[PDB]
Amino acid sequence: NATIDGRQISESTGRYRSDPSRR
Amino acid sequence: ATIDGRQISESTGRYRSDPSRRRGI
Amino acid sequence: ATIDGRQISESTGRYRSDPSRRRGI
Amino acid sequence: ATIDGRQISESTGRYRSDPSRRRGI
Amino acid sequence: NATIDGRQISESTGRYRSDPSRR
Amino acid sequence: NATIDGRQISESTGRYRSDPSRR
Amino acid sequence: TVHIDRGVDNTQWFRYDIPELGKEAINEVEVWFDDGEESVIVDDGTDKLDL
Amino acid sequence: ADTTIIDAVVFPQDDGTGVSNGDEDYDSAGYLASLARYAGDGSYVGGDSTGSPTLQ
Amino acid sequence: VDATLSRGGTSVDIPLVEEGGEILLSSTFGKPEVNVRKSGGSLNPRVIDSWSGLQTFQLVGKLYDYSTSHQLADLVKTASTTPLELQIPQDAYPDTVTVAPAAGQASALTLEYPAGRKDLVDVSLSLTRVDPNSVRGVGDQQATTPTTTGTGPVEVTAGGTTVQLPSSGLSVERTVGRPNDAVRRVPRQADPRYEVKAKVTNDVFTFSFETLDNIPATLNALTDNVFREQLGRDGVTLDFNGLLGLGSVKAIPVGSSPFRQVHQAGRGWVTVPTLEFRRIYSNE
Amino acid sequence: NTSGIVGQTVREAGLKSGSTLLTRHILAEFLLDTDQRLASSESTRFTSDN
Ligand SMILES: [Mg+2]
Repeated sequence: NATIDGRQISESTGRYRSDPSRR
Repeated sequence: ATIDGRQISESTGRYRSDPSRRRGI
Repeated sequence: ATIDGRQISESTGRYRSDPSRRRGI
Repeated sequence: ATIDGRQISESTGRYRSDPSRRRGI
Repeated sequence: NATIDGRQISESTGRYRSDPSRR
Repeated sequence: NATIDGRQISESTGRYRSDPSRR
Repeated sequence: TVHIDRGVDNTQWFRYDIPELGKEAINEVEVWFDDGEESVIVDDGTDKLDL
Repeated sequence: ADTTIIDAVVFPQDDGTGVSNGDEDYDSAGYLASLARYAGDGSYVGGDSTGSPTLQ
Repeated sequence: VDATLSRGGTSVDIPLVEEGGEILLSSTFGKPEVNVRKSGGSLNPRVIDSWSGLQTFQLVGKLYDYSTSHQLADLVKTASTTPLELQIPQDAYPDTVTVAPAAGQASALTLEYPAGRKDLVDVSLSLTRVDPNSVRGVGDQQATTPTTTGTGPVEVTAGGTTVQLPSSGLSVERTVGRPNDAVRRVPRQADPRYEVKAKVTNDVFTFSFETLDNIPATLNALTDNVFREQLGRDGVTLDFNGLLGLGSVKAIPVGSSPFRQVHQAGRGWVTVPTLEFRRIYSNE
Repeated sequence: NTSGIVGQTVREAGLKSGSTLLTRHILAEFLLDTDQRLASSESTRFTSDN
């Protein structure tokens, strides 16, 4: 999560990630 | 982390132009 | 975290020129 | 993380001017 | 903390963070 | 490791890290 | 001619960035006209005296 | 002025009419047949098949 | 025995009590603002110290009624330019220090209401020392916790359907913080400046329970109505119905893992390790 | 080449109704030289206290 002058430069790519295989 | 090129360029516009405003036009 | 200046400037060029293209040249 | 817009624009100016310097002016 | 050509691009916001409630 | 439009903006500095003193 | 009845209440904003922009501002313009044979000076006395 | 008719029924009703997500009507045959009895253009009181106004 | 936390008329005594050899107080001293050079032609770096230091207080204690617990939450969450004063019952500290809730944290106060315990609440506080005379701001926002005298189950209402949370193994955690307040460096003095902001706070309720009976019906009602629907600008009504003396708040589950259903080998029931709700806009 | 003002330094200006002064302004100094036209761009704005 990164900001320039309080505005977000992270792209709102609507991509999911979910918990890795436990091992 | 995926970075939005539109938001980087839009945010930094004020700072890219300032060196020239400092020198008139 | 070491950031490549050529990579940033070359990647953002599309977005830097777009406001100008919107306005003609 | 908070990024200084002056620092990005100041640091990258080098590379923003190179494409045009390659083409003359 | 991030750098382009050795110069820090992180803003020196003089802003404090301190440890969260333990839980 | 960071990307704009899927291209990496991280520099390929061939500088090594190796894990610190164990303590 | 049009007003947006909804407004922005104190609970309805969540980011702001309000400058006064003044880096381009000048106080005298001289215009050459008539094939360059005549001139007129436009004079913003306020800014000149304030500076 | 107020009076609840405790045994009255209304159809059809779902989320798109004003009711909550639990409170939708069931698709009973008698409801479909009674609704299919509509023929006018406004709000009106229905006829008994003698054509006599009901709800007298 | 008791540490006093106060703001004008409002005062809360937190018993600095815990079992055995647990940490009751941690005071961390720092210099966040020292510039130590990364390079230079020396073996050892040149340095410059020019700014206020940091002092962080972490208090662990126990509260003996729910009323005082809610008062503490309200005290911590409130935006006011009246100084927040901490009286520490130990001789290595001055009589009063002026404090902010932890400078950038979502979790300044944690309150735990664990299963099996009556009239005993776990308190974890994180506070930052600020200059008594440098508490700056405009707005007053009085935080209130809605309270009622009922006994009913914890109820979750979303889209016209109410779910009652199982009483069995039920634990509650409440997290409160003020991440939008600015604690800022000043030159030439020991302690930073506190910018009180009449802006968004952190307020989170976490639940843990075992689902023992009508298991599909209970879990499916929650997952269908809360998780598989779009809630819009509105959200979920979370009603305590008088448990812990609490009432009704508007909330939403936030993020990647706010709810988990856990199935263990050889058990005829479902564990919910976490159900997280963040309090959303309500307060006129 | 108006008589009273040609060759003089001008420092002030005012909107008038015959005798009566409606507005007054201080100008940056200038000499009105021979064969120079002098014109006004006098903005009067009507507004409120919000
Ligand atoms: Mg009905």
